Amino acid sequence: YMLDLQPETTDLYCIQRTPKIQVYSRHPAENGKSNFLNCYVSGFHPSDIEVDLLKNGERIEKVEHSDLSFSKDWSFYLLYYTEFTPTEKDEYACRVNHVTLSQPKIVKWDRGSHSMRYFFTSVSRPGRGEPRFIAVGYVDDTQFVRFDSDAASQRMEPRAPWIEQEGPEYWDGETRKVKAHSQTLRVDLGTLRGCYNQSEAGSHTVQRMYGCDVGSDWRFLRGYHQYAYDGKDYIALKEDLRSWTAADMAAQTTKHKWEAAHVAEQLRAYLEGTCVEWLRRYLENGKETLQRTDAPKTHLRCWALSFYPAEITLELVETRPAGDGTFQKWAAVTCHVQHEGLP
Amino acid sequence: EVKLVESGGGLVQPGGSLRLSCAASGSIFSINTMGWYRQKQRDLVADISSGGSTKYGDSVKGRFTISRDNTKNTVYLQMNSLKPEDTAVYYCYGLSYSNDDYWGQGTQVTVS
Repeated sequence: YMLDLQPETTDLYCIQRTPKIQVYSRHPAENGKSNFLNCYVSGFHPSDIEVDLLKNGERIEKVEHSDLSFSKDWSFYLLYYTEFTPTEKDEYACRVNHVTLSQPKIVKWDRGSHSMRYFFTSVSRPGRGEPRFIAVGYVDDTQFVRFDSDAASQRMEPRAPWIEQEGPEYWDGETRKVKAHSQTLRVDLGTLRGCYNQSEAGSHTVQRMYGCDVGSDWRFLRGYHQYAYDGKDYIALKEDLRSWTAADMAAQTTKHKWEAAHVAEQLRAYLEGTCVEWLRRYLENGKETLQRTDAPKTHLRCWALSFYPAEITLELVETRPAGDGTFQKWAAVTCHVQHEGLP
Repeated sequence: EVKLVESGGGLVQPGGSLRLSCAASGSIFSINTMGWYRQKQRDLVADISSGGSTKYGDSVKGRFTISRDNTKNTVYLQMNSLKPEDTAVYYCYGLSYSNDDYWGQGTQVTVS
């Protein structure tokens, strides 16, 4: 359940990172057994990236990918995947191209607290049309809704089984609100271009994130509402949800207009009230999925596989999604393990 | 191990054409996909597998055509309707059947 504010409420008035790449299978590799080949890219900025899955020196045709999301430091991450049956001879790899790379990089395949978060990304495409807008919603480490301006439906779409229950009134409202979020970010891109005296031909990125945390008693803990321009902090709500943090003089002008209009009070009402109310509904409707704990199957490199949630403690490689709701991790040098699903 | 011999670049007037060629050395069982990128980063122009599966960059679709002579492990890039924005160094590349990439020195292409 997204924020529902009027158009003029969140309108603005006034560092490239190279991707980390991981290639792996969802399950342990077994000849003749259907599996999924994954290429997890993360920690990169800007969002434009070209990812290919290679089989025996040629591109794999039907490759799907996850919806664009980003981490607390505003860097993006994506999962590229495809179904495959590995055999003895076949060799697989991932090729990644990005503005930070002088040439495409190839990586071979070596064979009870809760939260609700919404992530919004809008990237300007001068001349090539309206900005590319992608919105995703999370409950804990599970994506459940999405919106892509380039997709055909022009609707908010389900990405979890427990959200498909919701009726047309729900989807109409979320579709209406996410389109308003997009309209806000499009205007903000044009506004921010002028405030920084930037050329109309350059591509720029606007990012918005907000959500709420609850404890094991499902009572409100903390709320967030943050905003970034080109991967850098612009304006954010402080932990108390009544005052703002601005980065530079352009964001300080926005801060004053929002303080006079009492924008923080409207966001506080959503984050402390509406956000927790629908998070509780989601945790109930998806209890079989969201309230489960999956213990890590364990097997100097320490392995941990097929666990949920992603929080875990073990060269340390980033925790990665398996593509089926579970996660993976390994660490290289006794090995210490800590997870919520294991006594 | 693998050597990529490039040829076919140079100067051309707007609307003119050019045919790049890239020949791979070594055994024919050593290179699968062959193609071109063009110049910080380099962008995909066109490539083709041994079986003939082609892929084109968005900014050259319709104008550029890649083809292959499997009997000689050599690919050709027919560049039609060239524009000043096509001016770049075009780098030939090849992928082994174990996903090892090989890169040529590149050929400058300039459009008046």
